[PDB]
Amino acid sequence: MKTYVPKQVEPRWVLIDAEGKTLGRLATKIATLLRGKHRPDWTPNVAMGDFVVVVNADKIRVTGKKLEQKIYTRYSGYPGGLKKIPLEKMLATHPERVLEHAVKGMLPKGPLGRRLFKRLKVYAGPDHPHQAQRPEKLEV
Amino acid sequence: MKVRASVKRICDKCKVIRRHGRVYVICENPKHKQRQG
Amino acid sequence: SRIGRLPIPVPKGVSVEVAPGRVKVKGPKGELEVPVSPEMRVVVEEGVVRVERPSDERRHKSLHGLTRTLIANAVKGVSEGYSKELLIKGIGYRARLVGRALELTVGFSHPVVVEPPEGITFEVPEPTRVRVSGIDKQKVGQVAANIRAIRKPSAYHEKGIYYAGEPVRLKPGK
Amino acid sequence: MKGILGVKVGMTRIFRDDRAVPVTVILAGPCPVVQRRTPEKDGYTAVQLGFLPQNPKRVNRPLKGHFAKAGVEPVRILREIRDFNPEGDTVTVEIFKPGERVDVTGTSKGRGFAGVMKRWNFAGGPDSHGAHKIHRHPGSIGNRKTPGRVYKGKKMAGHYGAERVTVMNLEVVDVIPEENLLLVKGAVPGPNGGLVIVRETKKA
RNA sequence: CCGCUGAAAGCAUCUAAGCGGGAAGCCCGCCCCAAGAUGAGGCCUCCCACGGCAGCCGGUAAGGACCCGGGAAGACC
RNA sequence: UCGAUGUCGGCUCGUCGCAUCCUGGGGCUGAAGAAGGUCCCAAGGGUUGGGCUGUUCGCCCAUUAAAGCGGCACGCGAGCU
Ligand SMILES: [Mg+2]
Ligand SMILES: [Mg+2]
Ligand SMILES: [Mg+2]
Ligand SMILES: [Mg+2]
Ligand SMILES: [Mg+2]
Ligand SMILES: [Mg+2]
Ligand SMILES: [Mg+2]
Ligand SMILES: [Mg+2]
Ligand SMILES: [Mg+2]
Ligand SMILES: [Mg+2]
Ligand SMILES: [Mg+2]
Ligand SMILES: [Mg+2]
Ligand SMILES: [Mg+2]
Ligand SMILES: [Mg+2]
Ligand SMILES: [Mg+2]
Ligand SMILES: [Mg+2]
Ligand SMILES: [Mg+2]
Ligand SMILES: [Mg+2]
Ligand SMILES: [Mg+2]
Ligand SMILES: [Mg+2]
Ligand SMILES: [Mg+2]
Ligand SMILES: [Mg+2]
Ligand SMILES: [Mg+2]
Ligand SMILES: [Mg+2]
Ligand SMILES: [Mg+2]
Ligand SMILES: [Mg+2]
Ligand SMILES: [Mg+2]
Ligand SMILES: [Mg+2]
Ligand SMILES: [Mg+2]
Ligand SMILES: [Mg+2]
Ligand SMILES: [Mg+2]
Ligand SMILES: [Mg+2]
Ligand SMILES: [Mg+2]
Ligand SMILES: [Mg+2]
Ligand SMILES: [Mg+2]
Ligand SMILES: [Mg+2]
Ligand SMILES: [Mg+2]
Ligand SMILES: [Mg+2]
Ligand SMILES: [Mg+2]
Ligand SMILES: [Mg+2]
Ligand SMILES: [Mg+2]
Ligand SMILES: [Mg+2]
Ligand SMILES: [Mg+2]
Ligand SMILES: [Mg+2]
Ligand SMILES: [Mg+2]
Ligand SMILES: [Mg+2]
Ligand SMILES: [Mg+2]
Ligand SMILES: [Mg+2]
Ligand SMILES: [Mg+2]
Ligand SMILES: [Mg+2]
Ligand SMILES: [Mg+2]
Ligand SMILES: [Mg+2]
Ligand SMILES: [Mg+2]
Ligand SMILES: [Mg+2]
Ligand SMILES: [Mg+2]
Ligand SMILES: [Mg+2]
Ligand SMILES: [Mg+2]
Ligand SMILES: [Mg+2]
Ligand SMILES: [Mg+2]
Ligand SMILES: [Mg+2]
Ligand SMILES: [Mg+2]
Ligand SMILES: [Mg+2]
Ligand SMILES: [Mg+2]
Ligand SMILES: [Zn+2]
Repeated sequence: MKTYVPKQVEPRWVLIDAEGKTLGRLATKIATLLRGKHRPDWTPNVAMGDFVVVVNADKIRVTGKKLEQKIYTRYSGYPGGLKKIPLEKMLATHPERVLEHAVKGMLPKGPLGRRLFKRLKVYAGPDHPHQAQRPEKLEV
Repeated sequence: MKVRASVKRICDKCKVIRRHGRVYVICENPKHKQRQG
Repeated sequence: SRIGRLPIPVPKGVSVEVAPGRVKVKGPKGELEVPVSPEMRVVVEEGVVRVERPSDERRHKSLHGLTRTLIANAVKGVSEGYSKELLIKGIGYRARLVGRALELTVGFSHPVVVEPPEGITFEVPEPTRVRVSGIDKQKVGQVAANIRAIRKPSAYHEKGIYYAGEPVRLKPGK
Repeated sequence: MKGILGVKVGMTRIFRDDRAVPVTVILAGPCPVVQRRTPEKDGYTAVQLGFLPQNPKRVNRPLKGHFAKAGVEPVRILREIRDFNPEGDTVTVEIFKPGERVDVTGTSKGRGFAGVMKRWNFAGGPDSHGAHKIHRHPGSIGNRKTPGRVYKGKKMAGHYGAERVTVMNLEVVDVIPEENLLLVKGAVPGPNGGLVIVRETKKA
């Protein structure tokens, strides 16, 4: 007898509020959903996971002096192009990217996990234009 | 301000402080004033 | 040997109504609002206000005397209101009242005009003395400190801006 | 943030108070507003200006159409003047008084694939004492094995010129309404008869 | 670095709650590029609902490309 | 690494470190003032031209806001000498 392989499955849409929630300890549930490792039919080489619609992403909470001491960084390719960006300002500029960048790193590397991040959609504020999907809100 | 690894009290008037994770030493004699660095 | 326990003699007729995280005060001179730690408790008694900490942990001992003194200060403010006199020392150094603002003539290449923020009201009984007055303390306290910074006291001369009752400790030249 | 599209005729000099003032002349006006950008509709404020009437035989349907919704005659060129809202249907140099200041934009002359002593002002090698075929060469482009690579943004020979250049704080010397001519003291990029924008200055 | 208010620690303390001042340096602003930004964005106008049997073949539309006369554009492109 | 990794100095071209030469912001000063001395913050930009010598370096002339020290195989010979 062989192992079960699930035919194409209509994905499910989830809605997760992040207000008050702790950063890194939220992105661990998302990525899990994305991976689909909450499904009895999990399969490693397919996008058999939820889509995750995160909201109020500007209200994520964090422990300690991280707003002042967590340094998001970029390298502009050229010399001296090391951009050091504190957490405080990423929010006061592009907040939906504090969570994104967090989950992003919790998703595998290569193509698959690179198109699972696509299934992640994190918006700042209490609303999302994905109403036409009727997302199944979750509590975690 | 003095800056050194040997912050100590120089007179009866000096006072040892911890401020912002740092150890200063204030006094009415501005000389004795120290920081630990 | 303790402040957070010392009661706060609310003098009639000044009001005090508690609200989680804060306390609001009304007086003959103006309202005030004291943001306060939730962990504490503000207790209302007849013509008296106290504050109880829930434990003897260091972090509760600290915020305790703190909170008592804030509220206490906020009461004297809305009732007596605070003030501070500034002393001007310097031959050509003046200080006259411009309608409501304050210009200081203290030797710079120009007069230093300072606009009074809210709550604060400048006054000048003498072109040498200045009295900053308000209901808040860390504001009357600040502004004055700012004005003194324009032309601080010197180390070699009674010449500059001095807090009232501020020592005139000077050094020798030559 | 007033601005106007225009072409470059040339540059001479004039006299102003016993003093010679180099000037470059520009045929700025007249530019008709062919569309107004908005925050609700387009999400931002500007004004699409037209300049130089064009022969309708060379103008095609979508363009001909767009020129219609604005009740605007055809034209040769279309550029925007961001954060600018003229009260009327037509813009002219009259929006500039003498003695003002402006920032000028022009597609600089094109020097083609120019060398390094010409694009990046290098000094090349000597012309003697043993120079072996390097009189106009750059030199060394890196180190050795560490980093063992060449930098990005490095300076090398390449196309130089014929690129957008914005000159700033020029002086409105005079404006000739009669002809739509703006006189500006200084150098304006690009060849004569080339296109230029004349936007209010952002300096102080 | 300099402070305001201020406990712990009845005084004192720029800090432990909180609020200020302060570098040619960090962020934005200025100039230039840039939606291959595959997160491939937005706006204006134009075209259309063609025949035969999310594919194919054939003829058009709005358009473009080749060809040519050339250009302070350019090695060819 | 010797079935080869060419080794000093210069020219050209940079770029980084900061134990900072300059410009900036501070404390102390036996800081009156001007000008100095000594620690602290700061690497954005700048840091000249010459005479001797192969020279790096150093000395010297004239200046300067100043004429900083160092890493990149004592940066850089399929780039030159
Ligand atoms: Mg779960
Ligand atoms: Mg697991
Ligand atoms: Mg998935
Ligand atoms: Mg946390
Ligand atoms: Mg954003
Ligand atoms: Mg000692
Ligand atoms: Mg002693
Ligand atoms: Mg003291
Ligand atoms: Mg009462
Ligand atoms: Mg009780
Ligand atoms: Mg012209
Ligand atoms: Mg142009
Ligand atoms: Mg050319
Ligand atoms: Mg050049
Ligand atoms: Mg040259
Ligand atoms: Mg040369
Ligand atoms: Mg030579
Ligand atoms: Mg030469
Ligand atoms: Mg030879
Ligand atoms: Mg030769
Ligand atoms: Mg070369
Ligand atoms: Mg080589
Ligand atoms: Mg490498
Ligand atoms: Mg080009
Ligand atoms: Mg004239
Ligand atoms: Mg003090
Ligand atoms: Mg105090
Ligand atoms: Mg604090
Ligand atoms: Mg501040
Ligand atoms: Mg501040
Ligand atoms: Mg101050
Ligand atoms: Mg500030
Ligand atoms: Mg400057
Ligand atoms: Mg562009
Ligand atoms: Mg596109
Ligand atoms: Mg990306
Ligand atoms: Mg598009
Ligand atoms: Mg040709
Ligand atoms: Mg070998
Ligand atoms: Mg060998
Ligand atoms: Mg070999
Ligand atoms: Mg070999
Ligand atoms: Mg240092
Ligand atoms: Mg300095
Ligand atoms: Mg200095
Ligand atoms: Mg002296
Ligand atoms: Mg002296
Ligand atoms: Mg001095
Ligand atoms: Mg000093
Ligand atoms: Mg620097
Ligand atoms: Mg330098
Ligand atoms: Mg020399
Ligand atoms: Mg000689
Ligand atoms: Mg020697
Ligand atoms: Mg000698
Ligand atoms: Mg001199
Ligand atoms: Mg000096
Ligand atoms: Mg060696
Ligand atoms: Mg050696
Ligand atoms: Mg070598
Ligand atoms: Mg070499
Ligand atoms: Mg050679
Ligand atoms: Mg050599
Ligand atoms: Zn002392």
